[PDB]
Amino acid sequence: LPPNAPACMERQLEAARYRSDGALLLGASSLSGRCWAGSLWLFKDPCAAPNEGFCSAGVQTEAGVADLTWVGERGILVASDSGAVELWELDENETLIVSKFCKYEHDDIVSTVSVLSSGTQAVSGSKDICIKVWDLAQQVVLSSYRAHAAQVTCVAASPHKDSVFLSCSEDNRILLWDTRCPKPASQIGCSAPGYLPTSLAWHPQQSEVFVFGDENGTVSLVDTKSTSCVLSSAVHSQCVTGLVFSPHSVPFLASLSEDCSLAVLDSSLSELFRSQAHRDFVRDATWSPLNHSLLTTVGWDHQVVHHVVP
Amino acid sequence: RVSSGRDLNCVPEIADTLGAVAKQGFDFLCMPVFHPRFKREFIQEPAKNRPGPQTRSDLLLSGRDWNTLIVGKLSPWIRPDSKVEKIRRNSEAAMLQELNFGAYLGLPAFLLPLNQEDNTNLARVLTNHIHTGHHSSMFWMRVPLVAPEDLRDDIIENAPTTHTEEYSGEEKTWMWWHNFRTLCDYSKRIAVALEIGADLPSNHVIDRWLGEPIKAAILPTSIFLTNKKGFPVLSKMHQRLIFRLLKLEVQFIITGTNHHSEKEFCSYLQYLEYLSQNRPPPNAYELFAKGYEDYLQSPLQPLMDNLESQTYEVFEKDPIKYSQYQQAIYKCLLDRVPEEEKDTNVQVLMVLGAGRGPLVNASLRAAKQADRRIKLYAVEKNPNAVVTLENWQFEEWGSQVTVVSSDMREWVAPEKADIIVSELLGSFADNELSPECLDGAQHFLKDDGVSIPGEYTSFLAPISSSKLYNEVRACREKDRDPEAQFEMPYVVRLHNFHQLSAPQPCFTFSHPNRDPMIDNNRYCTLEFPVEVNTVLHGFAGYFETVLYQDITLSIRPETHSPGMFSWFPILFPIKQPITVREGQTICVRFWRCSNSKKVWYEWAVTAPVCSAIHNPTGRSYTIGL
Ligand SMILES: Nc1nc2cc(O[C@H]3CC[C@@]4(O)[C@@H]3O[C@@H](n3ccc5c(N)ncnc53)[C@@H]4O)ccc2cc1Br
Ligand SMILES: [Cl-]
Ligand SMILES: [Cl-]
Ligand SMILES: [Cl-]
Repeated sequence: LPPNAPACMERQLEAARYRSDGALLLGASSLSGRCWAGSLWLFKDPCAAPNEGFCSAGVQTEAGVADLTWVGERGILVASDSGAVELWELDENETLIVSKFCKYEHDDIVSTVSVLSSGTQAVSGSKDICIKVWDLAQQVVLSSYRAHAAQVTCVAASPHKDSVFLSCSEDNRILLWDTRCPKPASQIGCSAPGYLPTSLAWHPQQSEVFVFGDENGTVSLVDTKSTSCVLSSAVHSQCVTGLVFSPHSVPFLASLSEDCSLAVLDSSLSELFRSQAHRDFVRDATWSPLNHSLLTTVGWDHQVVHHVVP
Repeated sequence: RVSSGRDLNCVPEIADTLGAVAKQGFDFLCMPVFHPRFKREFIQEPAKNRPGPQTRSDLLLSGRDWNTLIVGKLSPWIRPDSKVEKIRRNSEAAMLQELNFGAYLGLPAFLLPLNQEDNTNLARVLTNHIHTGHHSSMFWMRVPLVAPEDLRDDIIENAPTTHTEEYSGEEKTWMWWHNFRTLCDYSKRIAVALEIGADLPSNHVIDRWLGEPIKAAILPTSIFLTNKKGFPVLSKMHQRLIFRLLKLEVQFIITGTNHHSEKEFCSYLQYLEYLSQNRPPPNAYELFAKGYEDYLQSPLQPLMDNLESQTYEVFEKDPIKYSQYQQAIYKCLLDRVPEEEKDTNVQVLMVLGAGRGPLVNASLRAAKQADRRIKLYAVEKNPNAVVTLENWQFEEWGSQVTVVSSDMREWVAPEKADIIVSELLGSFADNELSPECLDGAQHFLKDDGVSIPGEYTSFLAPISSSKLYNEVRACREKDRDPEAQFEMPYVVRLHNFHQLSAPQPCFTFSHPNRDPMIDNNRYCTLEFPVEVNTVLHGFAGYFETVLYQDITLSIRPETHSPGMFSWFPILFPIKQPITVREGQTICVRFWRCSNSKKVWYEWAVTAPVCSAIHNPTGRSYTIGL
């Protein structure tokens, strides 16, 4: 194991993120036992994860990690239980993970982080009900929004627009945000207010469409420009934790749940693949930038699974 | 001083965290007992069989530390009233699990949120935990003054914030609490942890929490303004509410991260201690009535029972009361005997119910100050107090004072009196039976004689107090009516309550009573305009008395005699609380009834809704004649 790297990795795996070069980023939390903290790990060999001794870099954070995101190719943006948004930077040699900034602006657990299209700004959502826009360079909050009436479950930056992002909450709102407008959020959704939204994924090719998962295993296809829901399917038996699109020209949608399964769906939301590999909640999913049919999942069972999607 | 706690949703290492909050000056810590993000499954395989441990060990703290320093918190994903069945069932099982771990640990309090209108199943699961093992533990319902939906930034283009006045809508969170504690059947173990926002609501909304069991106040760091030196401070309005809450002796909870980063978490706390120390000090009445706040006591029945020595001693610890009696006798002697008669006219003064003699000495001080001559008869039925009187007359008073060990209604007096003086009044004026006692004595008063007191009037005001209603409810005794507690009045230093309308006079008595057909029985109808949305739990009683002319005593708050602390107010409860809406009138009916043997009160509310007639035939409560 490298220097500064913790001798042991925390059981609860929170995030799995493939970098453009192929190096896997790992977010971990200790959600039980004596100490409730976290760790950040780099795996230049994704097949060596979760093994601690066969890693490129590793660090320990003060509190657990609720959300993670690659900021470029060296930066790591962390949503902490501490109320902090943390930015860590990879070493010149990429052998250490050093803290750039740790800012305590949120009044409760920071649950969701998203990097804005340019890579200069970021958006965070919290249990404190706020949404904050961050200037990563100045290490400051530019805008704090209290649009929601309950905890912010998810925030997703639009692919190619630095002003646009999606947000969802336990207040049953899915908000479209344009910081260019005097009133930046706009309430969008289906004709009927159903089950609470739990996950969002912007479409990688159609910048006016997104997918949203709910608390009851339903996945929904939404055109923002038509503001009425077209397709929907009961994919999972429990809350949809995450939605991640394949890098493909015609993308595949990977769906995660508390039902402990992974589903891979086509354009019409039909089921292609299904993996019951996990024996605990599936927390993240990342498609390899190298082999496009290779999808990686992490759960609370401490399994780093590598699936081959047909 | 201030008892305060630190609210946290992140505790990486319990020992270091506790030490840090202790260093900062906090008395206790509010913290999760399971990891807030650690969602647990109880039904579906494989997540159900998740290897343990399910949380941190109890071994990490001493029993004393768990019992006194830790307030547990329900996990935020526990949603017993969710519209998703699977969630409802897992949240029920998770709620019991966490509540049971808190009970296992012996935690002194445990926080649960009220963050939506419907908490029916949250209440069912809590109620079921309270009825599983008898424990002392408190449940603090975290409720905001302003619901987050009514606090949200007006930034949603297609969903604007309401800019219109919504009197009842702005009071919505009080109803969340009311319904929750109604469902839970007014458990004494369920109190409020009132969370205060950056913008305070209209005063009516703050007033809705009056009379409610507030155990804690939650102050987010974000509501603190920054002063010129950079220290956390509060708005004059927030300061106003802190002073109300200090009088209620609530525990102050600091939630949120440090936003005055140039300082420490002890600076938020330092400001509260500053506000606490700088509040007005306790006056004579405020120091007297210290441990008596909302403590229910049986009204004294000095006619039926002989009062103890230490009861007359506290009775005597009231300089204002006796100064007033002195001034009343002083004024009367001067009006009764002119300066040219100041040596030929010796006034025959009678102290009727003389106790240990404070009105006998007050009569003597009055005669010396008036430079007039007096003859005194000290009448006392209590033989034990008569021992003090006879040792006083032998050792000091001399032949001037004639001690009579008799009931004033049975005493055959040798001569008539010019003035009869007495202190037979209770908190409701006539409740100790001063009318009956003086009526049976006025036969020995001269045809032109004076009674000190000459007149008295009782007053009633409608009140709201879920604290006192629950206090009365807890007065169930075996071998009597299960509801008799509500059909009797209590003497209490009414503290956590809300006066719903100004007091109005109830019964008046005049002495001497020149009626050819003397009737002490009464019937009075009172109509009380209520301008708030509230819940009626009873009627506060007070009194005013005219001793002589302009010399008066009063316990009516609007005319209260300054520095006089003999009588605390009376409280007449009602079996069932009554909902009262703004603009509605509370109509009460009060009766003063009697026999040859006993006297009592009966009462009933007839608007906005009817109550049962309370204490019919004096079945629950009588005053012995
Ligand atoms: N609520 C309060 N009631 C007070 C009453 C007091 O004086 C009363 C009570 C004690 C006392 O010494 C005396 O009058 C006597 N007393 C009664 C009835 C009566 C009879 N019929 N004949 C003679 N004696 C008779 C009886 O024994 C004195 C102070 C009081 C303070 C407060 Br606060
Ligand atoms: Cl309800
Ligand atoms: Cl009692
Ligand atoms: Cl009041």
